[PDB]
Amino acid sequence: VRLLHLIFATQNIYSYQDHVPLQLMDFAYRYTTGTLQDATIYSDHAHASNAGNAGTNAQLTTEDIRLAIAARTNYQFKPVPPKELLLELAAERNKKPLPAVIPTWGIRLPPEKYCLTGKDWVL
Amino acid sequence: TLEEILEMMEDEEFTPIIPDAVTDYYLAKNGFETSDIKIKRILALATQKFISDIAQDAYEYSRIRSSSSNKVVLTMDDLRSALGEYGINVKRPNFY
Amino acid sequence: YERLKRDILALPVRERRRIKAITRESGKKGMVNSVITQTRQALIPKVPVVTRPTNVPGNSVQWAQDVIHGFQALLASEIYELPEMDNLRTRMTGISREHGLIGPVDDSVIEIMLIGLEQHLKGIVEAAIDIVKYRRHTLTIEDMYDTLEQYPYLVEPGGTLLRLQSVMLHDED
Amino acid sequence: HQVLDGVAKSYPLPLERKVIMPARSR
Amino acid sequence: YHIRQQDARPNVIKSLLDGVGKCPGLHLPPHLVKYLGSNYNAWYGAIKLLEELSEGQGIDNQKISDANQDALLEVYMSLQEDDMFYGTWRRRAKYFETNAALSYEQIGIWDKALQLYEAAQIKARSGVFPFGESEYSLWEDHWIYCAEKLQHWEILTELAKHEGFTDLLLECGWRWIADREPLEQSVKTVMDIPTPRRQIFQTFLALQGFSQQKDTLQDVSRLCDEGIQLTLRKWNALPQRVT
Amino acid sequence: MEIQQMMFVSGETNDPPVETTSLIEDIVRSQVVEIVLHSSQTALSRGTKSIVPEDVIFLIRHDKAKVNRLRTYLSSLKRLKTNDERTKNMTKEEYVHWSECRQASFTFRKAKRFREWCGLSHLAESRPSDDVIDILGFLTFEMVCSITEEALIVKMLEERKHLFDGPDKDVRPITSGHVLEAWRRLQKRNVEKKAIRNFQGGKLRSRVQ
Amino acid sequence: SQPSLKELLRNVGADEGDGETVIDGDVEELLLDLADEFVTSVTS
Amino acid sequence: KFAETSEEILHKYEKFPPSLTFHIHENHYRFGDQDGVIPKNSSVIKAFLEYVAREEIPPALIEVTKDAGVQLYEGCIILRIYDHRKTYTTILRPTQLSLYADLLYQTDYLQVRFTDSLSLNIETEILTASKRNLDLSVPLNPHRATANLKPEVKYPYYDPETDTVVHEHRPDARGNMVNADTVDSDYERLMLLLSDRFMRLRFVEAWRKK
Repeated sequence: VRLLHLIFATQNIYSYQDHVPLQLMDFAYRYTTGTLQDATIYSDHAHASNAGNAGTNAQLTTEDIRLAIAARTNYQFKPVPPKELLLELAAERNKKPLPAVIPTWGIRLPPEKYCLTGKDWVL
Repeated sequence: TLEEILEMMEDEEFTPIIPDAVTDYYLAKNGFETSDIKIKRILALATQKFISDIAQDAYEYSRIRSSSSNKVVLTMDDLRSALGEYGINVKRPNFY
Repeated sequence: YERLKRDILALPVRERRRIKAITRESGKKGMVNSVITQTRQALIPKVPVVTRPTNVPGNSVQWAQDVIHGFQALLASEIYELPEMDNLRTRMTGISREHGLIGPVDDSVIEIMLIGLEQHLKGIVEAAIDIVKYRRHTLTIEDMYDTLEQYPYLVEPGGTLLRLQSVMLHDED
Repeated sequence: HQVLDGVAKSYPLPLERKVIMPARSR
Repeated sequence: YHIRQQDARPNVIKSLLDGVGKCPGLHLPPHLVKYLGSNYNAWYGAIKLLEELSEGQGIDNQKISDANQDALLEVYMSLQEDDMFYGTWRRRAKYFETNAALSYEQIGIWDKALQLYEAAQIKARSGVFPFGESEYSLWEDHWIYCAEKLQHWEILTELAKHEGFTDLLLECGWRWIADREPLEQSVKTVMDIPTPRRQIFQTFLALQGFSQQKDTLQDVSRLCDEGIQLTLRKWNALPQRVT
Repeated sequence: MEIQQMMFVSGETNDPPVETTSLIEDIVRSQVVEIVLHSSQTALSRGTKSIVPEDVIFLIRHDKAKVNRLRTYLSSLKRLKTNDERTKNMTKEEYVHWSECRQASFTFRKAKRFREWCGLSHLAESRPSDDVIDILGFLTFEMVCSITEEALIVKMLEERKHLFDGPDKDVRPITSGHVLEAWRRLQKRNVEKKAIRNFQGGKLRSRVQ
Repeated sequence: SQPSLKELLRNVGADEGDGETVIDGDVEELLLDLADEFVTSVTS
Repeated sequence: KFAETSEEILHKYEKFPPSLTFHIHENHYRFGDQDGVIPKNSSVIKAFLEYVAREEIPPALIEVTKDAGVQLYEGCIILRIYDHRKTYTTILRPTQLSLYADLLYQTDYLQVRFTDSLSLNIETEILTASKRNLDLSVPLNPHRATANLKPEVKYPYYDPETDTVVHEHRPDARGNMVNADTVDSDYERLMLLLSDRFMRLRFVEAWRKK
């Protein structure tokens, strides 16, 4: 799609390979199918389905779509930078002292039985 | 048992369809070197078997499609169904 | 290419629709897209206080004493056992009022939730047991990190995995 | 012509974002 | 057995609790004795047990001795003897400002009684003295007992606006045609678990709705009929001799 | 679920209260409605409204096929032999009761109420046959027998003068938690050969048995 | 009213019979935290 | 006149009370004008004391401390502890989480037209530099950025018998050893069945004022 090239133009990336637009459009189709599918399930849920209790009539307001998307981003879609979590977590790590030692001009390795000894693997 | 299975991989009587060179490349990619030949043939074998399983899934799901009791083509519906029945995810292609 | 691209886009009749999308959308009171306000507004407790233009039914006034009580519980991971009903109920009321609902949880929710929980954890530990031994052993942290490297679809990311990669301490310390 | 370049300033948005915030920290 | 539904003449609980007190050596828990004696009958079969534990020997535990005294002091309050109520408290209480205010209150001058309660709590509140869990249910409840004996009904209006319970329904109610709609729904939040007091609020607003024609007559006859039968059940739970 | 309680007795064990039987009733109903959902969807994707046996046997598509074929035609193994050999016995009509459960399945005659109690609003333009009703009877019976096996397994894995009022004829084996653990166990996810997409994120899938 | 820890230990004593005794301070805390996160997300 | 030091902040910045005084008498915990008291509740004050045995202000003081004090009360704090077995004081400082909290409570007003990610970012480029005009940017020569003095080493050698040898540090934990730490009056409990065991002074001291 030419409009996908137009959207590429926003990020200064005019060097595509022409498989990307097919692929990303396929992707968005898949994604929105799933989205407005489970939103339709939730529109059914407000319409109180089981093995025969009532009908199924579709409106699909925006709230249902919002629900169907928040569930997806519950386990996907790299969220806002979780800075505070990382700050406190890293303060918990950044708490116990350095070793304050001298291996005296070499490399200090972990002890063997934590080192690997990359021999030819064998039974 | 198990020990027969590495009695057998060594000699030419059982040499997986996947050539030794290609599996060596894919061992190396994902980071494994060893101067044994058994293990590489073995991962070859397991992969051969897994693809055979999706093969039979495709065969039967094609056999259901019409006339239970211009040649055969393993299309996107057959694949959509078998890959789905696995854990392989949804294939929702499109046009326009 | 850019000029020719825009000309070809005008070749389609959607040049008019393209010409109209110049404004700033979200014609609402707002949809902020920043980070810090998302965080803060997703950190303080909320309060479901209600209007009353003509009549707002419910027959049970909204309170935020419940939210404070919910955030004050001796939640799990301090204690050594999965929470018994009462703790979980006290925590839920807090969350329901804090999201903007009203009415008391009805004592069947807690039990189905415990059920799903213990099912979850049995799955996880079965995975780790499938790691360590093929067919007298004793299990460690590293095996669980291994199996949460293999199978991460089990746990939802966030909060704990980052915390998991900040507890792997070395032997002497 | 350039009118469409000047117009193409959409600034799209999502609907909802997640915020990684556990129970313990807050 | 649901309500262990005897609730009849010399029944099982009365004959079991009065058989315990005739044998020394067993010492049934005091808030169970208070519950069994009040709910079924045999009030005086319960004071035989809650005085046997208090006097005589000591039980060699402060937390069994203080839970006995609280179980005793709401038996005396239920049977409305105050002279044994106010004499068990000041035998027990530890401050000086509450041994003064309890004794200015069973005499009956309620102006020097309330001053010695607000001067009792400021002996606390970062005071060094520990003051107990009970003796703090005496300060904050007999400040509001004397402040409603003295008829200060505008001060404890704004007090009961904040907590919110039957004390708001009692003082703001009687001290109903124009403010009926806030009063009616606030009754029905507390009209469950009914008592002989709460039916008088339910009946009276059904009577001043009949005055404005909002409520029909017949309903006040049914509301007075099913309310008297609850007043009957509280009379039958009391001892035989009229005190 | 009187038939299920009889079927539960047929497997091995006795004395379920109403709780476990109503729960098992819900279980079987859910399994079966899911089966018919999938089979109807597949047929209509082939382009036919009538529900058929070829789809449904392939819907199971597993060692689940040999036993089902035998049931239609009429209309490891050492253990199932050894346990039955241990059972061999008589009196108070010992072998007699065994037969009851075999010929009291929903497919025996009561096909109508079995059709109606489960979902039937689906496929309003068509209506399936009684052959599939018998089939479902087979599947429901096998599901009840399996569930009971796992419940007993987990139960076992957990490990003065008489006052004459205790009858010494009452036992309490089976309850909600046992069946729940068993039905977790049976949802062994897939053989795990169907969840090999090991390193990723996200998941969803339905399952049977 | 009514006359008034063995939940996890029962969640794990019934998984295996060859010991496999987990350790607190390293493993158990992880699991409790996971459970907490699960309940919070679900009820939200 | 650089003053971004640790011990000097306590030595010089002294003899004035913008502080928060603590109070201890071996059973309760208190600070400031507190009507209430805190007992040994390890859910809270041990989280505090963990930080205060170090020199970090916890992240959470800031917003209440800000809305309370309009000035002469911030930048850092010192805490006034005094026992009843003396008086003692010791200093606490930021951690970059306190600083990020100093940006949060600024977000409860003007959430729109505020260019949060821009303005509240660039704010730190000025603040962080301004807090710290004492950095130690001074090199020193290794054996690696000059010549003629490259040293010798003898750990990564080649024995004639054995293949090669390396340097690998030394724990005390062996194999098949103990893994880690452990997995962690009923007469009175029977004698206390059905026991189930200053706000009304606050609402009357206002009316006695009126």
